[PDB]
Amino acid sequence: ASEAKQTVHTGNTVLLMIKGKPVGRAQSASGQREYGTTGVYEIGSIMPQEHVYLRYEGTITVERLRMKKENFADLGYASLGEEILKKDIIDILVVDNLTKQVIISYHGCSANNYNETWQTNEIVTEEIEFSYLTASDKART
Amino acid sequence: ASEAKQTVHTGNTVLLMIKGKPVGRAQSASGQREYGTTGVYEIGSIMPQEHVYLRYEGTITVERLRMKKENFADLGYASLGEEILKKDIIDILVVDNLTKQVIISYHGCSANNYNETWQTNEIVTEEIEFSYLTASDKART
Amino acid sequence: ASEAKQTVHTGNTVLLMIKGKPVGRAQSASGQREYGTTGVYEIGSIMPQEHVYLRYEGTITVERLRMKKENFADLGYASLGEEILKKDIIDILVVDNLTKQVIISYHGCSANNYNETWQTNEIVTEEIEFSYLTASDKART
Amino acid sequence: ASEAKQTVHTGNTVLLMIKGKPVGRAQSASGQREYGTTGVYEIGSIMPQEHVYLRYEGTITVERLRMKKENFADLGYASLGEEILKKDIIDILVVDNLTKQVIISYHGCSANNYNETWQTNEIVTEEIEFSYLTASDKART
Amino acid sequence: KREDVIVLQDPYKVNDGIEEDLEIQ
Amino acid sequence: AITSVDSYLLSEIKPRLNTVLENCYIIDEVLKDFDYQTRESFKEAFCGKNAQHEVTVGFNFPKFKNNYEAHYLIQLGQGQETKNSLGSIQSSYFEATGDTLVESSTAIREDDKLVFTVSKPIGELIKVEDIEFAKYDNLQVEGNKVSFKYQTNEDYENYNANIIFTEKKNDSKGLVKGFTVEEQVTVVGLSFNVDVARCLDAVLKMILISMRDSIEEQQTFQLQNLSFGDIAPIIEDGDSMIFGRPTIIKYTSSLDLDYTITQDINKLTFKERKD
Amino acid sequence: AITSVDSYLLSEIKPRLNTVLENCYIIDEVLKDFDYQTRESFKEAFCGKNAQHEVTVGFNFPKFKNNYEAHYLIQLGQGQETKNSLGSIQSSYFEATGDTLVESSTAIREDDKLVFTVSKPIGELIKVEDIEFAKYDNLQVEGNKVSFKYQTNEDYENYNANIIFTEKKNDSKGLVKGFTVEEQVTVVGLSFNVDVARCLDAVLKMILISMRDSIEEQQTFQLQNLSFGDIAPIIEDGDSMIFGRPTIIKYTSSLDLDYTITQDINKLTFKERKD
Amino acid sequence: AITSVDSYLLSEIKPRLNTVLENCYIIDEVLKDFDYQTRESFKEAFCGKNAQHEVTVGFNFPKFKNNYEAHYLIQLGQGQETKNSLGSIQSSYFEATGDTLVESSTAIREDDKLVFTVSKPIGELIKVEDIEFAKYDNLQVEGNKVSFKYQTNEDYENYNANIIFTEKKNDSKGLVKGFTVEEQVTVVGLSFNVDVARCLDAVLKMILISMRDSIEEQQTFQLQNLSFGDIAPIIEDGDSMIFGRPTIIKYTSSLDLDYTITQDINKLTFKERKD
Repeated sequence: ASEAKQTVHTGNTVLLMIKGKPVGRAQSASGQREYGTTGVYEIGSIMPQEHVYLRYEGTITVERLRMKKENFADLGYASLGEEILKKDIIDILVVDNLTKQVIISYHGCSANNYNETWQTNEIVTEEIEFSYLTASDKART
Repeated sequence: ASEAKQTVHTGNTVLLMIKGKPVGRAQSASGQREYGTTGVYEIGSIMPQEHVYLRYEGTITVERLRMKKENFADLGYASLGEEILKKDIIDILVVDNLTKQVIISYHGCSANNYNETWQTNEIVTEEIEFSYLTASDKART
Repeated sequence: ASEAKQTVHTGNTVLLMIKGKPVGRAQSASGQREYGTTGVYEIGSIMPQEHVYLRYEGTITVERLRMKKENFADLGYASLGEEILKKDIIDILVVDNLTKQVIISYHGCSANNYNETWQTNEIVTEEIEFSYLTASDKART
Repeated sequence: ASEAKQTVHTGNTVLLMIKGKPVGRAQSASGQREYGTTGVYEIGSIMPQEHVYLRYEGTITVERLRMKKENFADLGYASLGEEILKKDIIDILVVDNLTKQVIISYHGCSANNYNETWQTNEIVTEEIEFSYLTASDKART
Repeated sequence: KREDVIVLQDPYKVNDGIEEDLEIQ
Repeated sequence: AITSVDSYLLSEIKPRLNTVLENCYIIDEVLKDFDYQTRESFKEAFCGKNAQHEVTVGFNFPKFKNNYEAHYLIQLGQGQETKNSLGSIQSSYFEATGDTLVESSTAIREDDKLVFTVSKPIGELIKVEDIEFAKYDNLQVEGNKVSFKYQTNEDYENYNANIIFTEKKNDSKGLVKGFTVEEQVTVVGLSFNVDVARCLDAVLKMILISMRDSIEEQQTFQLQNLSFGDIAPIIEDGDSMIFGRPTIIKYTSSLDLDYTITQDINKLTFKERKD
Repeated sequence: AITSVDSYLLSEIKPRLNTVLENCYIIDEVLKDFDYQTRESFKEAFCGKNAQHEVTVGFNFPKFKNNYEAHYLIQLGQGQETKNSLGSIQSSYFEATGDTLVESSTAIREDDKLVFTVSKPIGELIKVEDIEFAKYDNLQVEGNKVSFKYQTNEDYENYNANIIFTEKKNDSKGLVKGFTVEEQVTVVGLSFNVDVARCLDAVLKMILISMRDSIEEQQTFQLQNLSFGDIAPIIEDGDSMIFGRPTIIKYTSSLDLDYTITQDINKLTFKERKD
Repeated sequence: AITSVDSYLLSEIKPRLNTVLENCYIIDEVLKDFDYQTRESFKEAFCGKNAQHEVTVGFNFPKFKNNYEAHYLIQLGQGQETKNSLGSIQSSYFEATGDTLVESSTAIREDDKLVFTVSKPIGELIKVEDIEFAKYDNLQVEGNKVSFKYQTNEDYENYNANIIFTEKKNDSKGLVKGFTVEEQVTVVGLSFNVDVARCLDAVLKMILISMRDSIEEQQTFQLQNLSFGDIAPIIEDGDSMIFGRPTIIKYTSSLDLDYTITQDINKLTFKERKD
């Protein structure tokens, strides 16, 4: 039996896709958003009379195991030097394994920092952190 | 036997409710309040002569497992871009499972930051932190 | 046998009392005091010629399990909004279970911050931090 | 057999003494000293030509289990308020259990901060941190 | 098995009025 | 108030289990996942008011025989202490209070008030269903009845309500001494047919869920943690084996005692130093 | 909806296993690593629609004999509770909903609309394959059929599609109470020839992978964790031993119950204080 | 002062247990949770001054027979060292002091003072109940009596009070050497009827709570940690089994010794260098 009213997402029901290509052996991803809320304090009140949105900052991180082929450097998505200046924006999509419907998409993603670890006793891993213009959860049912 | 004089609250005796809707698969929530107490020091005393309240800052966090439906983004409570500017305030209520009486309510809640984690070996989780104008524990017996 | 010359205090020989009322299901409490000692350095010496007391800062924290009744909010000791401004000072007493003699008392306690945690797998807990004017260990034998 | 040429100090061969009184149920103590060494850098050298001593700062901490009698507050060594201003300096001695010879003595000790912890499942502990004028290791054989 | 851990008294037997070792003629 | 978890399980299980097996609709919801064959065979056997076969429940090491066709078996299990409190104090009360009860009542027409009557003295009220008595209502308690004023409430002379209240015994104020106990209890279903055991275990899981809403569970027995063992042959020395899947239930509760205080201060006299 | 993992394994395995053994191309891909001798001997035995020998599957402690030449054996294993939720609440629903289904349908020509018909009432729609209905299409559901408007979609009178939908039962809104259970289940292949066992285990691993795409697995049974034991002689008291490599499967699932609400507020009256 | 925990348990249990079983009101509070049948049957047996049956307590491996109808059994258990101190020093004393006592006394009318008399030399006073002697009272101790001045206390010639004091032996000042020991002790109730055992265990838990207020417990035996095992058949080779639930009690205490000092400095002479 399978009652959809209580289902949740997991690692086996999600795909990470770039330019249609599913990135392989991807391990984890985290998303952050900051609206920069600030309160307004009058003289005759310790309490904040109201809150206001001021600034939108958002970053997304991706952890991956470096495949011998189609690594982020080979794919051209990342960069290692002045080649970065010629790299255009990208959109990173999280799409449902079952229906292939979209769960959340990040628009105008741009790379922030690049990390790779070479270790003796463990598989090679690399991490990338992007900064995006806007997020979207459209194209739903 | 059940002597009410010693009972305490637990995860099985509490409900988290928004706009009447009970949020599903909610895991944890924390509440913080800062009165900004400061002392007054005279010249002829190392001791603080008195303390005074100056500033009220309060935040509440919520941890949840992303259901495939009725997630904070789908519910319209959260936001992912400029849609936030059209989102009005909300009130988050913690209500007793037994009696449906209120334990504590936060008024004029506003969103501060949004966090979601996609991981391979664990269920998806998301965290939201709100900033509220005032708290209340009224409507008791 | 029981030789009092070597006895020590423990959780089973102490009571935490406010306004005569013993607070129930209290778990822990910590007390801090800072005299702000500073040295005096002359030109012809690297060593500090003397130390002097300058400023007295002290805080006490209390951890508790939120009983369904007589919680810090219901007791009126804490506050959740502008109600705080009408709350007067209190004295928090640590008294011996055996003799009901006093061990240490804090005078002119005032609330600094308020923390409460709602969790799924554990009993609800709340923490309060107070700032006090003076401490006393009088009324002994 | 017991060859003294290799012996070391341990918790069973040391006593902590104040004003001749051995403090009871003392657990640990740490001592710190800072000479504030700084280098001198010329224009024509990346290397530091020489180092110089500038400032002597030293602190000692003591951890203890609060006995029902002769606690640091009852002994008059510590203080809880303006009583501190009338407390004179003290000398804290670490003396050998075997010979009663001195190992290290701190002169002109003055109190910096006072910490006490009341906990439910563990014995009560208190911590004191002193600031001293000078240290000495005289009176040896 | 012998009764040592729990012990109950001897049963109440209904007695007969006949005298034992009775002589007759 | 030392809590006998084993007795509580039996008290809750026996009535609720009979009710669940009484109707068929609930059983279908419970056994929705199982295949048709096992589901209906179990229903043919135990389900319905007209069921010839019946389930039983009892404690371990009985000197008689249990219905090994289908039976619930309980054994006390381990216990542990987890959390304490300063002075072992839990709570302070001004009134000697017993259990917490839920009762149903209908409003009665007095002159100035509408009043509900309850089987026992009210002591501490907790809630009347979906009424937020305002100050002008002047809600108050008296003996075994609770009263609120009549005006601007006149449509409610026939109001039918549920009441949550506590049993009052004495005015002797006292303290509570005790601590929290983490206790484990074992439960297992028994049968000579494995399919029955699996159905039986699944039925148990549901009523455990329903017990999470009970008054006793919400107030006294909190923080369920369930653990299931592997299906095993409980017995092999017989014409056929006995199969059962043990389950372990964990609870958090307080072992409390009442300490009464007689040192009530009423008088307070100030006298100045002769000097 | 208590989940019987053991039944789910059998339901998925029996059809899929037969299909895999039916064709030879898939088996070659599965057994690509194995040597030629073992690979073809297994294929000669079980592979193909014309296979005289056949594989069987069943639960433990049966009173009959199993085909010990090649057999899959299952036993329930342990179970544990891992994660809870506040008030044990999982979800809230406005409609009584059953299983989630996938159905295939062809568009039908109505006057204003093109409609698909499904075997049961639609309830909640989830997706129609590769259609993003715009607002001007005015997608809506009616009974057991789903409809979208005709204009600027006229080429699709014969559209052939798959539909994902839920079984609707009642309009009775209710809540869900339950928690997550971490369950382990054991599976083992049996044979009197070790080579067959190794091939048999490898076949199993593949269908476990394929089950990761199943609707039930994606929605209900998540977070696979597989663990393999060492090849051991299961039996020694016979003319020849029985060899089998046990495997352990772990799952995460919810033990849920439906609580129905009848307190539907419809009226709302405001009255001012008499004062 | 090496502490024999086993002896302390017996000393506390034997009197207190008899008192608890003596009255019925306390037992009802203890057995509030249990069902009516078990509660009254136990009360019919052991409760009341007129109880024909009686409970017993003893140590393990006795050469005689114990009352296996109902009995408390104790065995010493493990012990461990947990915390030390510098030089193994615990405390320093100016007077050789024994146990700490609580005694009741009535004030006596002297000329300048009111004095209480106690069975032994006072040594160190700790507290007189609810008296905060001011400096003008000039509280002082003399031999086996404690004295405070009469003026502005004249209403208290008949004052009846409790006194907490220490046993003085010698003026020989000395140090304490020792460390803390974490000790575990086992306790179990025995019966051939399981219901009695459960009632017996619950009675034990209460008196353990009451022992938390005892002078010896507060001063010497601290930090209770209780742990309960599962009900098990202690014996099977007999006409009927013996059932008992073991419990484990943990304590923290000091293993102390007295070291006496004779190097009392009284004279102090200063002499300058001849140069």
